Amino acid sequence: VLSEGEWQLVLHVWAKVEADVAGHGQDILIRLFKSHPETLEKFDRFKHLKTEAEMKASEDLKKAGVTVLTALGAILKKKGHHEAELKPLAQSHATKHKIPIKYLEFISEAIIHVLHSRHPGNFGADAQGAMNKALELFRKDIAAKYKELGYQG
Ligand code: HEM
Repeated sequence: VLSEGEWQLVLHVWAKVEADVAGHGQDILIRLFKSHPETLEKFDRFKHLKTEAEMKASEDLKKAGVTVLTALGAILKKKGHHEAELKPLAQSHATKHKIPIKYLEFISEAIIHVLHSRHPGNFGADAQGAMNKALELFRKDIAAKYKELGYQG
């Protein structure tokens, strides 16, 4: 369970993301797909993209980035009270997309990498620790829902 002070470090860096969610989403998805190319195979719409240049030019990838960060933003703003937000996400990601918890770990690593690069003003050691705690809480609660839904993850 996070402290309020931990949540405030999460939400202070998220406010900087929100200056340009589309730009942050492009950097995070590109870092994910470069670090773990197997994750790109889950995306029928743009799994054909071969290069970072193609990824940066993809309007569909930019929309995916906005969607992921907006949904995660809504979850973080609940400060752990995210049961309602996680239900539909768990069901789609378990049953339709088939996203293992390992891949949620990979995108968490991508988010931390991009925030550390972009936001040294709001992403010092304490803030990164708070964000890791919030993302570990998210993955713990998703993993519990995957199990309820019948997915090994
Ligand atoms: C912070 C983690 C994540 C959040 C908040 C998130 C949220 C979403 C949302 C809101 C959607 C659209 C509605 C839906 O289908 O449920 C979506 C779609 C999807 N997500 Fe995620 N997601 C996350 C992580 C992942 C990861 C790591 C992958 C794959 C490696 C993944 C694969 C997909 C796919 C394949 C779609 C459908 C995209 C399409 O049809 O073009 N998601 N996700």
